[PDB]
Amino acid sequence: LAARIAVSNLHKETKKVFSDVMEDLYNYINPHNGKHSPMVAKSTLDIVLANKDRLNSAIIYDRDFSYNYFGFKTLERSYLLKINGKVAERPQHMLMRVSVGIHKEDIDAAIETYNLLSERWFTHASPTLFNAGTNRPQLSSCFLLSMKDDSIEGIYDTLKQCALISKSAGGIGVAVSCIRATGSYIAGTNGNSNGLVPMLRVYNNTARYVDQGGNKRPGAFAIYLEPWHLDIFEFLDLKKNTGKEEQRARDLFFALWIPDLFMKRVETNQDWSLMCPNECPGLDEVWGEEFEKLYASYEKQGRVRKVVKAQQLWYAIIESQTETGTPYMLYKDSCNRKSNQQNLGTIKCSNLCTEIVEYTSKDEVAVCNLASLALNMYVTSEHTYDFKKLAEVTKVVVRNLNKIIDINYYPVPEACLSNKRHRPIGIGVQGLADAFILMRYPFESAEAQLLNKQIFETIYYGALEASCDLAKEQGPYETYEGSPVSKGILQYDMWNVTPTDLWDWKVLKEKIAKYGIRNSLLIAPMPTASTAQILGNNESIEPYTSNIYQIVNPHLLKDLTERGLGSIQSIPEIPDDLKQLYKTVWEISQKTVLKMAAERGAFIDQSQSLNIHIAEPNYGKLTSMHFYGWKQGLKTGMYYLRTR
Amino acid sequence: AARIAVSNLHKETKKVFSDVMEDLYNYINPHNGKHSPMVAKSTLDIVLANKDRLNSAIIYDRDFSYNYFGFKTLERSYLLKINGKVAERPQHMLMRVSVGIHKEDIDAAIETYNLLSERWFTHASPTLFNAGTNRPQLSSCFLLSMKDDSIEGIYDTLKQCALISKSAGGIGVAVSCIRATGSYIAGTNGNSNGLVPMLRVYNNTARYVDQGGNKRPGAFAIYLEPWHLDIFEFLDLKKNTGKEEQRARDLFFALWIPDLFMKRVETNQDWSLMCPNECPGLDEVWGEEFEKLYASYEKQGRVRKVVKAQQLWYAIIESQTETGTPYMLYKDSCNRKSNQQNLGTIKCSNLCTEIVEYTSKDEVAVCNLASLALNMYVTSEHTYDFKKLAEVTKVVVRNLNKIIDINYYPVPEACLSNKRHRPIGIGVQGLADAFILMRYPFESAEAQLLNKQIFETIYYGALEASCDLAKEQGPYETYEGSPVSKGILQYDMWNVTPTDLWDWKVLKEKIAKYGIRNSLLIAPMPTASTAQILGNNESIEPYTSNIYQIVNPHLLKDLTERGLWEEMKNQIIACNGSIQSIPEIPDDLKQLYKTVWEISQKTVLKMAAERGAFIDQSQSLNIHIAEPNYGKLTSMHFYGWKQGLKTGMYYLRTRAH
Ligand SMILES: Nc1ncnc2c1ncn2[C@H]1C[C@H](O)[C@@H](COP(=O)(O)OP(=O)(O)OP(=O)(O)O)O1
Ligand SMILES: Nc1ncnc2c1ncn2[C@H]1C[C@H](O)[C@@H](COP(=O)(O)OP(=O)(O)OP(=O)(O)O)O1
Ligand SMILES: [Mg+2]
Ligand SMILES: [Mg+2]
Repeated sequence: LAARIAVSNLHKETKKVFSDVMEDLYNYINPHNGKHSPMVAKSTLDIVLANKDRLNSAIIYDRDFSYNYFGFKTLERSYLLKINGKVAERPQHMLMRVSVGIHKEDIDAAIETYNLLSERWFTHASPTLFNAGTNRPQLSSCFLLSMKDDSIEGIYDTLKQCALISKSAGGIGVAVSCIRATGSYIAGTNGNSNGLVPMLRVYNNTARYVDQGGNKRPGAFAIYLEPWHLDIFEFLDLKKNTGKEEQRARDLFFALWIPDLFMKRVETNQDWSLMCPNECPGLDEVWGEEFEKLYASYEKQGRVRKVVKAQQLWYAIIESQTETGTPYMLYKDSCNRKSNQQNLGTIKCSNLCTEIVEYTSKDEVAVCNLASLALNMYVTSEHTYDFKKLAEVTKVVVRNLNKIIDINYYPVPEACLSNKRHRPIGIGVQGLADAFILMRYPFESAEAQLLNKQIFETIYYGALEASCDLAKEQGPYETYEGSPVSKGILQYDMWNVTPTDLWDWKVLKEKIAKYGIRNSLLIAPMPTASTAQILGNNESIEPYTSNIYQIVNPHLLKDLTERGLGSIQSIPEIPDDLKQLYKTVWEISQKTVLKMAAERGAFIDQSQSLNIHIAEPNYGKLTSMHFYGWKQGLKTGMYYLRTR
Repeated sequence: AARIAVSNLHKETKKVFSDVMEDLYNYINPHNGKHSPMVAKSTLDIVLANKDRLNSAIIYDRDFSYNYFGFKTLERSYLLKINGKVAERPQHMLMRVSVGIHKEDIDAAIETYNLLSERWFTHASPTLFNAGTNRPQLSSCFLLSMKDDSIEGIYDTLKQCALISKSAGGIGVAVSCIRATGSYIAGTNGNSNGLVPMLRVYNNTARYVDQGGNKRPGAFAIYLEPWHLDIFEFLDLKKNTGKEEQRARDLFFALWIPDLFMKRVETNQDWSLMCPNECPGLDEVWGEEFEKLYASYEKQGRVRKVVKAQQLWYAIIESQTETGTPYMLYKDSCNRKSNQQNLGTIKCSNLCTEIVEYTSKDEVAVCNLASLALNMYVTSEHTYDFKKLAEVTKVVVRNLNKIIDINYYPVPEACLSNKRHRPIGIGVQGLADAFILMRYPFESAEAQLLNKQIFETIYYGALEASCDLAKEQGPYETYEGSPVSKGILQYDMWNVTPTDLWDWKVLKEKIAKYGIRNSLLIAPMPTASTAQILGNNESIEPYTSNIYQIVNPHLLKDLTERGLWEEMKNQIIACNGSIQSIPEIPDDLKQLYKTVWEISQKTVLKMAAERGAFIDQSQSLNIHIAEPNYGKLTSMHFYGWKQGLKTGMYYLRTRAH
């Protein structure tokens, strides 16, 4: 379209030779300073120059035209390096920089990755697209932290960490439940705590202050609170648009880290006890029956600051969700029961976008490196799915993320310790809805439903095989022995699911039992809000967003063209055949969505950034939606509540 | 009515001092079940070893010496409670405070107990709260410079603030090294948003972290030098009106002003705005050296915006007209006249604008504070007792020197700082009452001499104590190369020759021989609480009003005695604390009891400069103008500046505020 014209113009205004554009980037001198400020690492430039003919000549510049209009503009704004406000890099250079950036001296490996990327089989995360092959690169997306200690020293030490992580272009999930509550005694000053609200206001303004890297994208901290904490009612108010500034912190994000007992008590209309973690230590450090045991003993002991009806807190959760679409809902017990890191102690939160379930502690900060598979690329013109090709590419991605753990420059050393001990990674997807469309399957169709399982079966299987071979080459991760996986327990086992006959799990179990695996966690479906737009696919595991993005969806176009002929259910001309296929996210049952998430969930060792779209959310509809999700086994029952 | 209040407390409290101390220590939290001593084992132990001397040293009648409010303030906050029930009588408190400082030296402890109970001086609230206890943070003031122009150092300095406020310290903070809005950040390849959003983080930290249990909100004073590019926005931060992201209303604000700025305003020249990242080291030089660096950066084109000096000046006045801030400090006077200038450039003052101490990346300066009750030193003869002032100042000097050595510093950079340079801050209250006792109007030439001689005396006293301390213990670490070590005392630095009241020659012989234990001694602080307790006018301020409904004790007395004193009360109240229009009172007493609002501010400034010459730190000098305008405030700031003052204004006070 006009996409062609803009790409042609970029090609006019940039050098075509990849090693030359790389020289210009390393050689760059800042004109206000006169300082040599290379925009690429010398180490990378060296490897490139020693292999230039092969690398320069591997590049297929016609692939630059593969992007659509908004995809190309997005790259142009943010992903392609600028020498003095003027773009130096073509998309293809950027992808080959990233590729050598990850692979270094191994050109064979670098070209494999380059082609996979440039053809759009998968993509790496933005922080990796931005920073790979540059100096002291921070390539990770997700960070998780626990509040260090219930103290001014720990609060401010943890605040310094958020600041530094967020400068380094990372996102944050922070567990704050150990902080003592409004009204609680402080021996050190003979005073009374003001609790979480004003503490969080500091974090709030620290997020407003420290941009994520340097393109004006604002600090992003998700705050996690278990609903047994006394300050919960006020916490559920912090993001509301009205009220007094002292009672608010609207630039943060809010998640609940929810025990089973709470939902239990809500369903049965039982009483709910509110505690201070100082009066009642260690509730965040146990889960399930052990949590239930400790919680109940505390109530029996009178270590309770307020008893409220569970439906009263529930009602406040739902009020907050209707106003703000927040907080996010995580089931603490499902998170911990079905985690391959449970040998490490209780997991205290998820991350910014609700898909990472990794252990944290006062001296470990969870980190995750991310990548997403483009599931549309694996559909044939035959309307079969090429599961062999998916497993195959997945294995390359695992290899890629594993290498990044070792390359990365961590903003705080507790992040480095964490990643080096457990080697977790996070392979996600985008294009799921496109894959259904291309196989001619309505999202809600039983065919959709089988393909849903078999895709994630495939991803996990391939992911495991890759990590297993990495474990033969390099040894398993430090904390492997004692993990569920080290006992032949795999994710689906933990859901008591039996996998279809597509892959031979037996043989893979034997492989792992003999060699073990390199990475404690492998799969984690992230949002893909940037990289999805770049590749031109529906975000993530979301249903079809709409038939428009001033452009009509290319799949609907092609099909409507092949027949010779916003929602499309209103247009009488279009056959009922295609009306089913191209239902929007507003016209799909959310129950179904939760079932499918649970179903793919069995093959996902972390969790999934699962939005729920409801037009006109009410108490009735959210209550059933949440209980259905919890009862279905979800780690994350809801990321955002989306509405019109 | 105050008698009743005291005997009630005496009914509701154990007499014997040693016992009340036992109940404090042996205290168990009814909630916890935890032994949570409200005094420290070593201070209890000392008390019991010496309970006979100490118990019977206490004179419980002295408790009757407080007026109504002073007693109530004590009850509110200074007297320790066992489950919401005051256990301490004011004497128990003052004796605790005395053993808490002097410990096994009971001769010393009693000497200090008497001085305190008779109200010859007072220690600072911090010292009164925590002396003799487990967490004894006895100091009031802390000063800090931002550690580095980096997220690492912004957040490291923030924590320090946090820790310090928690332990009930007030803070002055220098923020000029922080790079300005729009400026390049190499390590992210993006651009800074400058100071405002940074201070929003500080702002909410001060809201969040209280001083003590009192529930006192954290008190941070942010200092900026007016060459910084973000100055107009800085000046808006405290304004009622405006978006929340452009405001930081819980902070306090001072300007750290070079002579150059004031010269360009007066000559109506252009003023250049700079970013410290582009223009490094402006806050690390003062005076000619600053002047030479500022200028050479202008010639180099390292300049982000040029404005008329006067445009910036107008904004400063606007800002003060609404909030009464920022505080006005003259950087060059502060540095030119500091005994700490051997250490390098001083970057800010404190919360209350009276201390001027060196800060650095490894040093957070601290001051321990005490005030002399100047009323006490007037004899029945209507003469001033300068020998008694000196004798008491020596004791105080010694107390604050001991305190340096026993204080719990909340950040190791304070510990380092105080132990290296040993600055103290001796201040005053009851200056207005001393003039009134001597029958001198505030503005009389008689008051002006007394002013000078009072402060001449305090300084001599303080120096002679610190010298004796240096004879005993050695001089302070960094004393050699200081002005005092070259024979240069504060007054030399103002080119003032002292009156003939004291023999400064002899004192310099002594100092030339043994040097001095403390690098700074004197610093009139605001005394908002302790003056209320002691029933004295605040600090160095003129008489604030004739009504507090309690008619001033001195007017009352003076009128009753002459037979001129009921309704008067109402008429003074309806003239807003003034007596200048009451028919019955002689012209005699009208001149004597002029209030702050009827006293020339130029004279006020003149008198501060004149005591100035005998104050090695600075002074919390408020300015009272009922109906400010631009010309009025301008001539006021220029006169103070040209008069050599270190602090030119603390708060602007007016009819409205
Ligand atoms: N001055 C303060 N203002 C507001 N909150 C405070 C203040 N001081 C402490 N807190 C909060 C922070 C923590 O949530 C809790 C304990 O803080 P902390 O620094 O450990 O006090 P502390 O150690 O002197 O007493 P304790 O032994 O009870 O913890 O109280
Ligand atoms: N992410 C950020 N968001 C907003 N301001 C920032 C950010 N990072 C730094 N700043 C501000 C804080 C400091 O005043 C100034 C320098 O920050 P700093 O941590 O030293 O960055 P840097 O070291 O990567 O770059 P440089 O070498 O230019 O100082 O910029
Ligand atoms: Mg503590
Ligand atoms: Mg830096």
